[PDB]
Amino acid sequence: QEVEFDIPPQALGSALQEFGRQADIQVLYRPEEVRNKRSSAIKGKLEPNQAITELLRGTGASVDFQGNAITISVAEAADSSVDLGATMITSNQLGTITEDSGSYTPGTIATATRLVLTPRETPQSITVVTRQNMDDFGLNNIDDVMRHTPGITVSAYDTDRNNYYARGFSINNFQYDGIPSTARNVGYSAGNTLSDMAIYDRVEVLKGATGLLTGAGSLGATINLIRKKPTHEFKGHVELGAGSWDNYRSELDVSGPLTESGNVRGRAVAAYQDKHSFMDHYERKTSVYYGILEFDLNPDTMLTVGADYQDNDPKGSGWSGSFPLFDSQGNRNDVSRSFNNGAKWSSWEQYTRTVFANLEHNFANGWVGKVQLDHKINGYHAPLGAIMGDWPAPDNSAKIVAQKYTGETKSNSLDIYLTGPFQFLGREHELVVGTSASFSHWEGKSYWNLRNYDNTTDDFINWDGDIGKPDWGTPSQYIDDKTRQLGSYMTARFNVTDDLNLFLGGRVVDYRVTGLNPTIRESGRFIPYVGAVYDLNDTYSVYASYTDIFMPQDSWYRDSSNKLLEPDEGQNYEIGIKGEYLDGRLNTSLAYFEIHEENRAEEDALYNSKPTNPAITYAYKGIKAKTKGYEAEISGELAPGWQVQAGYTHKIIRDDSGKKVSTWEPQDQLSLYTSYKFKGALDKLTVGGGARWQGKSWQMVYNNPRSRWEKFSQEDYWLVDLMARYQITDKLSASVNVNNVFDKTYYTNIGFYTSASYGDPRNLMFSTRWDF
Ligand SMILES: CCCCCCCCOCCOCCOCCOCCOCCO
Ligand SMILES: CCCCCCCCOCCOCCOCCOCCOCCO
Repeated sequence: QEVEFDIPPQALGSALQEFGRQADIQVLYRPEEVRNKRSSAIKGKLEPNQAITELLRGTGASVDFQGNAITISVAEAADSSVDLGATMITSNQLGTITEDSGSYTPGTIATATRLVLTPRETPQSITVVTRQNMDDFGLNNIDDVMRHTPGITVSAYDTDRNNYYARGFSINNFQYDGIPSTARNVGYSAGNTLSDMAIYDRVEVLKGATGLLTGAGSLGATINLIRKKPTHEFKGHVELGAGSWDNYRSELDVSGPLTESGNVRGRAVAAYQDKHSFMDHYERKTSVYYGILEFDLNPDTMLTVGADYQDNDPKGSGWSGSFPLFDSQGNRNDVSRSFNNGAKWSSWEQYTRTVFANLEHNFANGWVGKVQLDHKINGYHAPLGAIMGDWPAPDNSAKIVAQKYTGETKSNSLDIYLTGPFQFLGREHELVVGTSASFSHWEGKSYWNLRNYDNTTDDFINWDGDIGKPDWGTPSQYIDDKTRQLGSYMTARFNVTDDLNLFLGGRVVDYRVTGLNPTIRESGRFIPYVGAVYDLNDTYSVYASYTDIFMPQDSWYRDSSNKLLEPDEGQNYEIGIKGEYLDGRLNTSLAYFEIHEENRAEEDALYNSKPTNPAITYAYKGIKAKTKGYEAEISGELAPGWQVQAGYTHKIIRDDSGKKVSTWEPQDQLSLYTSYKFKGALDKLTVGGGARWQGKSWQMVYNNPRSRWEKFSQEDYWLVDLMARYQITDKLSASVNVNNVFDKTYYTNIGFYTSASYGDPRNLMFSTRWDF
């Protein structure tokens, strides 16, 4: 609806940028088409379709309305063939906002090269979970989004950390509004597995090898979380939710201009959740606050500052899985799904807070530049106590391990980039040149020297977490890790012919880790980027890419001779076809991909079987591995009210000897979610469901009381979801979510420290949302 506008007659470029701004809309236009053109003047309360048409009066330009984006074009009488991937300047650097798009498919995205492109133009597997997806299925946190993400397998470490795989690999790359965090290990990484969705517009996942913007990082995927932004019109909501096992969620989200002119603007959100669980004596309080302010210094420079906060506060935390696989004499334990090996008082609370500033400037060039400053904190307070070992013993006793770790990581980021169009051989291309620096400092205390503790409980079968807390004694250890990343990067997208676009670039990287371990240094590392996209129809394009990444190894991954291994490196090879239907409203993709890892840390059994250097008691050995596989996906509008997101992925990852690895990631998986909105007398009703299936998965785990290895399998299984919403009122709606409808009982962890974990049993959630 109607928006306050005031854009005077200027260069068509500026006008278009000032429009997207004033209108909360992404505006895409071709540099060589708006050169030397004038916007006509607009002033007052206007409907955005009426406002853009006025603005373009005189320009000979056409508008394509596409949801939260408009593309502008300048039809010629000549027009002699069609450039679908023509170089196009964008007004929102991060992409198309997904909020209010009614869609499960995204618009534009800069996840791959910091160039704003569409899924179809991106020569890499890119899946997005959109704001409407999160809304409809109740995905209230990053674990929820991941479970619903095509390609992704979420498995458990314990009640407060999950693991995400793509393509053979745990994901350990996270970004916020396009800024990587340090996630070397779980000290730096507190809370990453727990981000509440209340403050995000979408989560965008780039799959393969993502060196080019992540820098040093894991193989497999990057998870990029995009924050909600302030708006030009006043709008907010309150949401209230109630579910299986005294799960109560509430949520406030307010957005608007804070001055008559609306040249300062703001958005605020808060959300609180207190929940018990199907797991006995586990409970979790979670708190999030987010505030962001936008100042327009003038028509082409905007200062933004903002801050976020999240506290994740549990009781009944476990260290590793929900119960021990084998008992004292080495039979397998049968236990209720409610069983929780955590102690009542045990807690792995994880907290995160960010303060950030950015500055963005439109050069007349058609170029835009942007500096991003960040102060981030990932903190933790972890007195963990939990039943551990081959228990029960024949008399039903068992033994608790208890250890305390507290600590904090402070991170500072500088990121600066320049992006813009340019002409080479009578045709238009774009460039990004950026440089980055991060310093992060992990500090901590460990307590493992317990003073006068009795770690035995006399009743395994009826365990309850009702065991005393120990005297933790004095600290055992103080941590001091310093990581310093420096990056410089460049990607050109050449529009070679009307059907061929060529990506050429890379990143140079300097990585230093300092402190209590010996110094880890990589200098002048080059991370190539080669990509092409070739158009075949108005509908389909093929693409190929070659992408890369490395991660200097952790300090403990040393060899025979006590030298650290060379960095864990991989290259992703990918060939593919993507399809685009209904003016971008529906996307499809089919891809073939191959990952070549070199220097993967491997144990080194012959040495470890009787070490010879007391300096490395547990040596590694750097080896090779290959992931081969393919993936299919679709997302968007099937028919007017009808939305899907579905994927199919196949993988086998082997190491050079031939043996299967990440065998707990299934070799085959499939996701489909969908909702439908009736038209007619039922137009206030939205219906929906979904299903996730995966094949066989296994672990090899060591039965230590019987001195043999065992194979633990999880037979293929489906999970089904259902969902419905009714818009009772222009302002008020009611929803219900049923998850795991057939109550399928399954495992999300087998073998992590010789333990296992169930997945959620059937669970409901009721909600009301109220929009002011
Ligand atoms: C260096 C640290 C800086 C921290 C910055 C934190 C920013 C927190 O501020 C929150 C601002 O939110 C603005 C919320 O928008 C509300 C707009 O509605 C106002 C009422 O409506 C007026 C008439 O329409
Ligand atoms: C072991 C768990 C088995 C439970 C299975 C139950 C499945 C039944 O689900 C159907 C629920 O329908 C109940 C209808 O309730 C209406 C929801 O309205 C929302 C409240 O409105 C808020 C008003 O402001």
